[PDB]
Amino acid sequence: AEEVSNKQVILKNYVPKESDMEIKNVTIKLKVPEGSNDVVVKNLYLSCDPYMRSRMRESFAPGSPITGYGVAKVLESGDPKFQKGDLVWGMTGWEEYSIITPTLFKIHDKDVPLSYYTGILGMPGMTAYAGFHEVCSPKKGETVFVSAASGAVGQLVGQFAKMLGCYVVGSAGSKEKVDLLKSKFGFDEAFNYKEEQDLSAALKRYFPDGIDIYFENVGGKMLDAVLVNMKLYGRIAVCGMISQEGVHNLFCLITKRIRMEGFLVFDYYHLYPKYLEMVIPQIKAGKVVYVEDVAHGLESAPTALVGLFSGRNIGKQVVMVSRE
Amino acid sequence: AEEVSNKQVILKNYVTGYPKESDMEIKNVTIKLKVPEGSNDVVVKNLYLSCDPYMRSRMRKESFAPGSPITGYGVAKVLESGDPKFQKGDLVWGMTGWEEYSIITPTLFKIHDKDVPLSYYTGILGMPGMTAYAGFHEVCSPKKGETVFVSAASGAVGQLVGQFAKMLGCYVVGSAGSKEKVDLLKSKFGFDEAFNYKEEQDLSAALKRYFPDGIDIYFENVGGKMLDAVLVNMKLYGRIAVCGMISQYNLEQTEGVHNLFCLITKRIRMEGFLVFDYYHLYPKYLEMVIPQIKAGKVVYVEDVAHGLESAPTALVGLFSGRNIGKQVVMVSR
Ligand SMILES: NC(=O)c1ccc[n+]([C@@H]2O[C@H](COP(=O)([O-])OP(=O)(O)OC[C@H]3O[C@@H](n4cnc5c(N)ncnc54)[C@H](OP(=O)(O)O)[C@@H]3O)[C@@H](O)[C@H]2O)c1
Ligand SMILES: NC(=O)c1ccc[n+]([C@@H]2O[C@H](COP(=O)([O-])OP(=O)(O)OC[C@H]3O[C@@H](n4cnc5c(N)ncnc54)[C@H](OP(=O)(O)O)[C@@H]3O)[C@@H](O)[C@H]2O)c1
Repeated sequence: AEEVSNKQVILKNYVPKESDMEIKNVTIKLKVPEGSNDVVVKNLYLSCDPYMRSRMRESFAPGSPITGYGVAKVLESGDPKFQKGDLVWGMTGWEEYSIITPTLFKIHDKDVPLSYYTGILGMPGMTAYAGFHEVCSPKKGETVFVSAASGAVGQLVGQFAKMLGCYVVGSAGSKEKVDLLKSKFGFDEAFNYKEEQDLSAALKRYFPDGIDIYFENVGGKMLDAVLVNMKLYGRIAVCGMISQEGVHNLFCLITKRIRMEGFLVFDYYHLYPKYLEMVIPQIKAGKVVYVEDVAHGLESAPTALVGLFSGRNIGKQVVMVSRE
Repeated sequence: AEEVSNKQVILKNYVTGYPKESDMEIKNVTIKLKVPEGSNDVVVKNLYLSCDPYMRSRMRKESFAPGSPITGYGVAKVLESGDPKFQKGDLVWGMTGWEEYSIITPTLFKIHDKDVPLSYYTGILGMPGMTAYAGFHEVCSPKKGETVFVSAASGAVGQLVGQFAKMLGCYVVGSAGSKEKVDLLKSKFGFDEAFNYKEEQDLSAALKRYFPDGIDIYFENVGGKMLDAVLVNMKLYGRIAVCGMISQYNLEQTEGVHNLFCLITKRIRMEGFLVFDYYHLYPKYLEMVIPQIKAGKVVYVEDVAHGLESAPTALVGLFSGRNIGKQVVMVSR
């Protein structure tokens, strides 16, 4: 068996600063632990996902590696479904090499950048598809509002909506991102939420006849502003509330007969092949695009993870652990 | 044409905060009971009036007009009709005036079954019954064995929701605002458990005590702090049919709801509805429920105030829980 040096990002203590994490260098024997069905992988890309905050205080353990979604190459497998040389995405450790237990998706199309399987072709892409295509029941010509529209999930939701023939507006936190939403992603309109004194008035300006669908990533005052601007039988897919303050306008659910429904992407993984079958031709035809931020090396991962909760990422924040 | 005095309940003023009796007054006018020339109007004699909580919304500046009669659902007898669909002597329910006699422009529903109390067509056989039916059967997607919580559970809508859920084999708990209403929930309506929300130190602890495995379905009539207590107690894929939020109707600023994050962790569907959208189901409802009423399988409690002069008191009393069951005003006999 190969025995190799293995750099790891370790949680130093419960929580978010760089100094709450630590780089540790250990040795690993690259062998499937005896009698298990484990998979030994070399990690290529690691995703920085907002939900990781919840686990830093199902939680992570101080002294142990951070874990998250990544893209990896299989080195050894005790599981029939995976063999040496396979590329996979799934939960893995923040380290060069991980032993992953049976409790993980094989990658088949290598014609797109591999980092995409942390975003558009990974969990965030599946989240956008589940939330918009399944939860929202969208129809051509409907009006759609996306909060956190320039993030990994939101940038896809808006494009999926444009593909269906919807009118799409997005909210973002800077000029650079607002311009991106319109220039790159093809949103009909977008606005900087930080500049608006009255979010309700802002949405009225962009939606003179109201919002059919709100893809909710934010919550709070933004939700209150959406509620008063919804159309009859409007739908709200509750994906995240990254801002998280009391919500005051829920009476609008009755007068407008709104369905507001939360979901978790892992309930929808049985639809992943269907999602891929839709989105991969669209990527290859340049009809759906994706923007990510890629940091080089594990020694960059502490910086990359912290920077996520102030919107220092543009699209999905990724860490490249290794080239291949 | 018959010429008669017509007492009316007038809205005096738009209302802020809680309504009081003095926000309304009784006026007497003379009118003639005649259909205006070439119109398709119906002249009726009002028999029963519903007091419904949504009327509070209409007291703000759709809304009522100060100086004019209050309007709402009632049961009436047709006296003259410019509409071929309605004949003298017909009994109807639908929107009418808070007065002895009204002129209507025909949905007015024609009542065919009078082997049930006519006052039932303000409640169980009228708009509240239909709300309970559509809200629970359609919006909640209920299944046998599920756990169900109903707020304002002894009221016109809630007392029916709990019975409908029991009939389906659900475990059903209700909250209400007095010992008398709690006893009624358990002894008359067949709720499995019920509690007085005013005597609970912590509503989320109270609900945890009644729903140790969580709540599959919340039929929401109250909003406010109750909704926040429910959210933290919902089961996975739980559903909330948002019917009303009466705890908010008299506030000049609503209370903030803080626990919506639970919609994500628990994958909850929270959906508002208006009974107005479900009237195509009213025949099905009436055909199901009337035989159940006549067979004593579904039961009802209404509170009948007597005379138009009692109507302001009956309406205002909804907001302090003075009604026991569906609040009705008997106009005539
Ligand atoms: N339900 C599920 O299964 C599921 C799955 C994956 C993700 N999620 C959730 O979906 C949401 C978006 O995920 P993502 O991966 O697309 O995140 P992302 O790439 O970070 O986009 C999130 C963005 O939200 C904006 N934001 C941050 N703080 C804000 C605030 N206080 N007020 C308004 N906007 C703020 C930022 O962009 P600006 O520059 O525009 O401020 C931030 O970059 C997150 O809440 C995440 O937890 C849910
Ligand atoms: N969506 C629709 O189409 C539709 C149609 C009809 C009715 N509704 C709504 O459904 C709800 C129930 O209507 P209903 O006709 O059955 O009324 P109801 O329950 O017969 O009477 C109203 C009851 O509200 C409770 N209440 C009043 N103030 C409260 C407060 N601050 N906190 C908690 N409870 C309070 C009281 O009972 P306690 O003594 O138990 O406090 C009072 O008896 C109302 O919100 C109504 O607006 C909706």
